[PDB]
Amino acid sequence: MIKPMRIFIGGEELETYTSARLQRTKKQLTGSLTVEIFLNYVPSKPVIVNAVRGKEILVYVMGELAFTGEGGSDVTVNFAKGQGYSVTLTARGRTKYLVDSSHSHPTGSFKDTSDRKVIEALVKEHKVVLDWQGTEVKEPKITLRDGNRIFNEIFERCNQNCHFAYETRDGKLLVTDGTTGVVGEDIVLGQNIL
Amino acid sequence: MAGPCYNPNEHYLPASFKGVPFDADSSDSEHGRNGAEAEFVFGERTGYADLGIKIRSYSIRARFQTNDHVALSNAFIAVLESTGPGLLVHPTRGPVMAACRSARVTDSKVDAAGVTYIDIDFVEANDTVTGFG
Repeated sequence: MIKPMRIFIGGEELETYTSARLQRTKKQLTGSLTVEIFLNYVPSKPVIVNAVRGKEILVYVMGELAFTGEGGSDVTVNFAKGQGYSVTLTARGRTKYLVDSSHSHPTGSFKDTSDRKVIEALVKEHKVVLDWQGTEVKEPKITLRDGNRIFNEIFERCNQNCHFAYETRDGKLLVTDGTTGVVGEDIVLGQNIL
Repeated sequence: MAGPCYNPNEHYLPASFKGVPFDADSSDSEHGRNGAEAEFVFGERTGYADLGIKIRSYSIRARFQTNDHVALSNAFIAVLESTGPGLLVHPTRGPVMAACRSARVTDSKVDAAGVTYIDIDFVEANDTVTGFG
């Protein structure tokens, strides 16, 4: 059948993904992914090793984009005396570094600004494009905790203003106060539920 | 046996258990040694290790024919169910300390009336001290 799921890593297709799994959660700040790949080894013969610790990963589900790592965040090589020898991969959203980097703000305390103008100066140290659609708020005082992660502070500030903080399927950061409004399917029992 | 001068009553010991005699009809055993075989990966050589002796197990079959077999049969089962192990005179392995583990009694009134079969499954049981060493 026309492949209902295709994956790319830096522009070379993965033709041996013996398994796959994708996730996208609204109650977090980054998606995820996991791919299992078959690997071989011939004793006393050459073997070509990639071991890419970092590169882009793309997943297309039925001819449609469904994820944008950046990729190869994890590399583990399982191995067995019996069944077989394989490899595993993992990935996360483009904002991965925000999730695992302590802020390096110029000074460390705003004088008088808005939340939008603060999130721009926090994220843009790592070149992650923002996707803002919520209402702006004016905050007389803001002072980011010294050394606190980017994930903590954005989540903390956006909780008190009813801003959802979650990723899109393209590699951006989307802050919204409601549903995207894209009407889906009528999941009816006895028709498609399992 | 080679030649016709065999006297089976002279080579097979009479069965018994806890002192009550009974008529045996078969005799088996099971012996072995615990291994730890291991085979490496991508290698053309294997290995092995020894982890001690394996526990034996004996199985016997008894037949009752004489008149009033139900009483002897129904009275022998009361000995297999007694608490603790006891001496077992294996027909071929000689005396050995064993403990019963199961017993199936087979009987009928129309298919076979006048004979009772009872299969048994014994296990070696050596006394051990209670202070764990």
